[PDB]
Amino acid sequence: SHMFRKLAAECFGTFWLVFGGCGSAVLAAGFPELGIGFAGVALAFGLTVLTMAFAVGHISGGHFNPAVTIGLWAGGRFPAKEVVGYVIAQVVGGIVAAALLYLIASGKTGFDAAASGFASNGYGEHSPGGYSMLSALVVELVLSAGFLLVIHGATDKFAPAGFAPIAIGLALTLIGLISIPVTNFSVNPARSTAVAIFQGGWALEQLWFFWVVPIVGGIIGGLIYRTLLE
Amino acid sequence: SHMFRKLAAECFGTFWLVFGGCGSAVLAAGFPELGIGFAGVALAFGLTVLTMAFAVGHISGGHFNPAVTIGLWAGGRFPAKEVVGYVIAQVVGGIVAAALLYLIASGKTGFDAAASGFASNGYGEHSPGGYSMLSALVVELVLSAGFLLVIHGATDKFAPAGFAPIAIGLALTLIGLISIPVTNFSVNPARSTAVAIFQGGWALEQLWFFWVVPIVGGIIGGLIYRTLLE
Amino acid sequence: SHMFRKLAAECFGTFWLVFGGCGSAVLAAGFPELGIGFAGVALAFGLTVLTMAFAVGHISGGHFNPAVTIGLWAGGRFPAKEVVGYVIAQVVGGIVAAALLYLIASGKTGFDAAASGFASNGYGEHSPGGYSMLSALVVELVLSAGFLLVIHGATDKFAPAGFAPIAIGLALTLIGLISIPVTNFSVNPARSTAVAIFQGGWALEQLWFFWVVPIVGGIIGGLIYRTLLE
Amino acid sequence: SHMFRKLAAECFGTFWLVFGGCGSAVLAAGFPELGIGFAGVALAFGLTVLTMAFAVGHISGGHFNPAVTIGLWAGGRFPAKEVVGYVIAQVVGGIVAAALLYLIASGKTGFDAAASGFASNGYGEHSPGGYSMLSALVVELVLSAGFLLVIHGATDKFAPAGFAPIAIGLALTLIGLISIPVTNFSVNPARSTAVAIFQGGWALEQLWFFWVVPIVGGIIGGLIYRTLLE
Ligand SMILES: CCCCCCCCO[C@@H]1O[C@H](CO)[C@@H](O)[C@H](O)[C@H]1O
Ligand SMILES: CCCCCCCCO[C@@H]1O[C@H](CO)[C@@H](O)[C@H](O)[C@H]1O
Ligand SMILES: CCCCCCCCO[C@@H]1O[C@H](CO)[C@@H](O)[C@H](O)[C@H]1O
Ligand SMILES: CCCCCCCCO[C@@H]1O[C@H](CO)[C@@H](O)[C@H](O)[C@H]1O
Ligand SMILES: CCCCCCCCO[C@@H]1O[C@H](CO)[C@@H](O)[C@H](O)[C@H]1O
Ligand SMILES: CCCCCCCCO[C@@H]1O[C@H](CO)[C@@H](O)[C@H](O)[C@H]1O
Ligand SMILES: CCCCCCCCO[C@@H]1O[C@H](CO)[C@@H](O)[C@H](O)[C@H]1O
Ligand SMILES: CCCCCCCCO[C@@H]1O[C@H](CO)[C@@H](O)[C@H](O)[C@H]1O
Ligand SMILES: CCCCCCCCO[C@@H]1O[C@H](CO)[C@@H](O)[C@H](O)[C@H]1O
Ligand SMILES: CCCCCCCCO[C@@H]1O[C@H](CO)[C@@H](O)[C@H](O)[C@H]1O
Ligand SMILES: CCCCCCCCO[C@@H]1O[C@H](CO)[C@@H](O)[C@H](O)[C@H]1O
Ligand SMILES: CCCCCCCCO[C@@H]1O[C@H](CO)[C@@H](O)[C@H](O)[C@H]1O
Repeated sequence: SHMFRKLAAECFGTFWLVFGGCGSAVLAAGFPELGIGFAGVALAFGLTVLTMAFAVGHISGGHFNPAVTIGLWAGGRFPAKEVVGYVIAQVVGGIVAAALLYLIASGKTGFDAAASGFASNGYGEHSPGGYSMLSALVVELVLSAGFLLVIHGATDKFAPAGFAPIAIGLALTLIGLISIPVTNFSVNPARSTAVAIFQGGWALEQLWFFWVVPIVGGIIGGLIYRTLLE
Repeated sequence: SHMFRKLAAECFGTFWLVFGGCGSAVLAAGFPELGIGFAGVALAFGLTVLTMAFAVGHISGGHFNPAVTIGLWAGGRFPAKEVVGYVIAQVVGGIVAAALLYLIASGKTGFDAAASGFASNGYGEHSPGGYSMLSALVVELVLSAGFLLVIHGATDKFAPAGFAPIAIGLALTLIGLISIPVTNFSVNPARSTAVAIFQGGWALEQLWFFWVVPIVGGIIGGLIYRTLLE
Repeated sequence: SHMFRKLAAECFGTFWLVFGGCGSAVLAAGFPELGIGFAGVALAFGLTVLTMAFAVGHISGGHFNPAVTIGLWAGGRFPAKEVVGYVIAQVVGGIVAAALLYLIASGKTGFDAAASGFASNGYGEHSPGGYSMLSALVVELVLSAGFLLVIHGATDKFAPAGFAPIAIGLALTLIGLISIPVTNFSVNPARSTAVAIFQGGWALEQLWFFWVVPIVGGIIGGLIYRTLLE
Repeated sequence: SHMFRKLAAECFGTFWLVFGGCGSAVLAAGFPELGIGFAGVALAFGLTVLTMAFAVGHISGGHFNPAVTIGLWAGGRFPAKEVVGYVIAQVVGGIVAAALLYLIASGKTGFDAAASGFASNGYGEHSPGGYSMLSALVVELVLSAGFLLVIHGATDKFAPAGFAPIAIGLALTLIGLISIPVTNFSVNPARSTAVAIFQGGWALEQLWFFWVVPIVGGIIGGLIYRTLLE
């Protein structure tokens, strides 16, 4: 390969994840009477990873998420020296998606990124269901770890080949089905950053949480698989 | 093979796509209280491609969509000389499905293709959610491109064999989960043409949009995979 | 094998299909506020076939449906001399499921098989959405044929191995997403017979329709694949 | 392997099953207007098994359920001498998940495990839909058996390799789509025990039912496959 091809793969991948997951949230989740709800948004997120893990996993590894890249580092599956590049690529790709999404959302009368939240992640006063900071920590930490345990397990040498995109993408949908009401569903700092920039207020103030927690969580997940299961 | 067998495969395939996707929209999406919604219609579309990509992909390649055929051309995966045949086959198959659908829908009191839209694609005044022409362009262009990037990636030499119908069909569902509110969900000019003919007014007047945009989009998608990822 | 093992497989399979599909309809579809709707029932039907096609397909072929058995006969994939046995096994298995379902449904105050329809298939006055006999014919005929075209295609020599239960089971879900409002969703005479016996009135009077149409449809589907695609 | 690695795999697996299935029920099922419903909870349960069967099935066998372990024993697929260890591991993992879930749920004003039921399984007066003890028996018994018949079938020597997590996990979703209204959906004594401890009243009093029935059911399922199908 070239590192170029993979960075491009991680960029387009993460663009897809934010464009489709958050796009479904901003455009479709709450459409009157026929809209897709939390379940639909959780399905869309998972499908973005399933579809691009099959399309470009064989190029980059198909992370699309800085907590994945860093957790694969910690699990001994990914070299330290490529981490930063992946993370930049992921972040940039997400930003470009959020931008196009914002443009799309603006073509409907009454749109307002700041007031609606633009699908940004938050806790306490900004949890969709009114959950505390501690509820948000526990849920992003466990779900992050489990996501990474699934990613390690499903790509294990002895895991039957080819199925990983289904396991990994459906694991993200599951995570969505649990967590939207607590944090508006992250486990991914590039996904949180992308839309926080356009929400423009509280989302930027809590954004640090959705860097630290999902990463510590993904590190833990990696360490669990490597030291206890592999 | 014979070119006959494949054209038949592309025809039946596209018939299935319109009969099931648009059929679910016209018959089931809005059924009171128990109807399937946008999420259900997005699932049905994706399943039509998943199921016929597994059934007849090994015959024709399983495009079922003129933007797919033309994007595979641009991506260097499909010969120029078979394009037109595929596109005619796709269009004809879709028309026959729309016709049977119209017959089916007419067996219920109060049906009216023109007033309900017969699941036709539109923008501005005819976007289901009131989105502008520019919102519609950006969304059909990005989603078209991404669809084709997924189709190229998932059928890459190095993509694990056999899984492509799942990636491709679920990618279409994802696209549905995002876009119904903006354009009533196209990325497919045969799907747009099929029902526009029976809607019979505005749908025919905007039909040109849902030829040009999804194609330019599918070309871009192909060019991205070929020049930057493959 | 023994013919015993396969008949048992076809019996348990069809029991599963009726117990889960119709069970989900009678127990869960319309539960206030949280019930699963037409989409949920369509998913359950498809999952019964996906799960038992993986569990016992390698024994019997995994038909679970007299229109499948007879359409595989017509498509040249299944010997005439085993048809009747399969069909009896399928019918018996469905009846035993309907019976247990009726017992389960009766443990809730107010249950009434005859008035609710017990998820029976009907047309005209007994179509859930008020569709005519002709709308019901066209929809059961097309969907039956397509189901059988998918079953033939997905189990073709050149179809990648192992995936057929996913294609076939998801094809049934798709069929459910389209057709519930027209006929309450059949494409399967054992599924129609099972519950008609407990509905006990109109369902028995229209039951003949849901033998003839799905079969003619499944025959057509088989003939299409064999003569035009294979 | 080490028995350690597998017990860890069964523990984390079952933790995932309770954290995600019951978590989705307690956090997301009934969220106003956008919540995921019974269908969403049934999807989440199934996805927990699909995702961890792919991640750790190759280590432990991926049971995550004492009725699975004991039914595989009865079906001649799993040695008597490892049963108890698995069952303890499963139970412990579920308890730790219920505990974290309770902590998470408590960060929202008005939460109350005892009054809401904390997603506990019950019958009669504690069936979500008002079903009798007999309705609950028949449904947990049939669904348990079928679950185990699917698990045996899908992991049969002659079942195509690698697909079992999809069959098994989707079988659990199906089971969820049928049974929530009757028993709040068990077929798993560790899943019932986990949350009963935090519900703290009636759930503990009926907990015995959701040990005995799912086990007798899973034994029957195993015996059916071994003696009649294999
Ligand atoms: C990988 C490159 C992106 C790094 C993520 C940026 C983390 C943002 O951190 C945020 O920014 C502000 C800093 O003054 C604080 O006010 C906020 O409370 C905090 O959320
Ligand atoms: C990779 C890009 C990361 C961007 C992180 C920027 C952190 C923004 O920080 C935010 O700045 C805003 C005004 O400029 C204010 O509304 C907030 O109070 C402040 O926390
Ligand atoms: C990687 C992005 C920054 C992570 C720093 C870890 C510790 C930060 O700690 C937090 O920083 C917040 C934002 O400024 C403060 O508002 C909080 O009081 C503080 O607890
Ligand atoms: C592949 C064969 C089908 C070609 C697609 C036809 C494109 C239709 O183009 C349409 O038709 C009219 C032309 O006068 C215009 O009035 C409409 O505004 C335009 O949508
Ligand atoms: C492959 C078949 C493509 C059919 C495209 C036909 C373009 C139709 O064009 C339409 O004709 C209608 C009346 O005849 C009018 O209602 C519209 O104003 C006009 O744009
Ligand atoms: C392939 C089908 C036609 C594509 C032509 C590309 C440029 C068309 O351009 C458009 O044509 C519309 C329909 O007539 C006009 O109404 C619009 O003003 C015009 O912008
Ligand atoms: C495979 C064995 C089962 C055969 C299916 C039975 C078809 C039932 O046929 C039915 O029965 C009655 C016959 O007098 C008629 O009154 C009904 O209108 C007709 O639906
Ligand atoms: C395999 C079993 C098939 C059973 C088909 C039986 C056909 C029943 O036929 C029905 O009998 C009922 C009363 O007995 C009446 O309500 C109906 O008018 C009559 O059509
Ligand atoms: C396989 C089950 C019977 C199929 C017979 C095919 C032709 C039946 O024909 C139909 O029979 C109905 C039921 O008696 C009558 O009520 C209808 O008038 C008649 O059209
Ligand atoms: C594998 C280790 C856990 C065993 C499961 C415990 C079964 C609980 O059994 C319960 O406990 C009480 C006993 O006095 C009774 O009052 C309850 O009615 C009964 O549900
Ligand atoms: C593996 C752990 C299994 C725990 C099973 C414990 C059985 C509890 O039993 C319950 O005790 C409660 C008060 O302590 C009472 O509310 C109930 O009446 C009683 O049945
Ligand atoms: C494995 C957990 C205990 C299973 C014992 C099987 C028979 C129990 O039997 C039941 O025990 C209940 C709980 O105490 C009583 O309340 C019921 O009356 C009794 O029928």
